Amino acid sequence: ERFHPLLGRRVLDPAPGARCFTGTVSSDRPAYLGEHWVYDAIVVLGVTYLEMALAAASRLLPGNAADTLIVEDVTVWSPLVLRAGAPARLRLRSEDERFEIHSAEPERSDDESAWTRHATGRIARRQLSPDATGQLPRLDGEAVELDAYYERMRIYYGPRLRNIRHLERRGREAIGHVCLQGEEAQESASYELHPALLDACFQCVFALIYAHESHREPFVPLGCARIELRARGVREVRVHLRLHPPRSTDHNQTHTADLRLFDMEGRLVASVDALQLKRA
Ligand SMILES: [Mg+2]
Repeated sequence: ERFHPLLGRRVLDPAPGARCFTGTVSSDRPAYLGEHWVYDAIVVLGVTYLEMALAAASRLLPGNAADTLIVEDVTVWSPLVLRAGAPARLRLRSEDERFEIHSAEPERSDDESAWTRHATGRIARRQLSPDATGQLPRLDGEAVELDAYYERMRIYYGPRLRNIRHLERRGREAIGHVCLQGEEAQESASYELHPALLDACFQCVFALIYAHESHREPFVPLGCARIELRARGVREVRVHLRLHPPRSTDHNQTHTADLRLFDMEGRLVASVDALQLKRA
């Protein structure tokens, strides 16, 4: 059995054909779980659930080390609110490649009713495609002022989650350069795709949006059509993103974006199709 900071370990499931993982987390461990806030409450980032699903795809589905890991048709349901230092049990159950993720207070977790649903979707695994993928395009865009973005966003994100080092935009497209630091970079090979690194890619989308719209009632990921992970344990990527055309030119309740992550050398690391954003 392969250790994972969020999934935990396999445990018996009550359903005959289901496979289950449970682990304990807290705002202190993984530490990035204590560094995203909404209205003075510690709120677990939705990228947490995407990493758990990829980690389950790796461990539930046999294959080659270089296989592509896939999560599809993902919906994020309730937020997970942590109280500082108080442990939460996290659970991923899967049957016939469908998964669901729940959390519970550890002392109450014997009752299925104590478990709150956070994410659902499908997992899969495919051999690495030999097809040419494409490269990071030369956008020759306008630099986005990241110091202004970070000052705006400091109410939601602490120091471990300020990992965008450069961002340039042209229309609704942008290229970001994101890099883990400190402990997160140290631990990046424990993850399929470190949540702090994928959050940084998503914040590149936010930074594009917040160059035009208000950052109050901020956009929150609600799901995505597909994520494909082609290399595991990465620490630094350049990300190409594209926002779909918005309903409004002034202020939107929703946005949709596609993203491609490339390693520093230029190979495609991950794809995200139709990330759905909605204002909280
Ligand atoms: Mg989130």
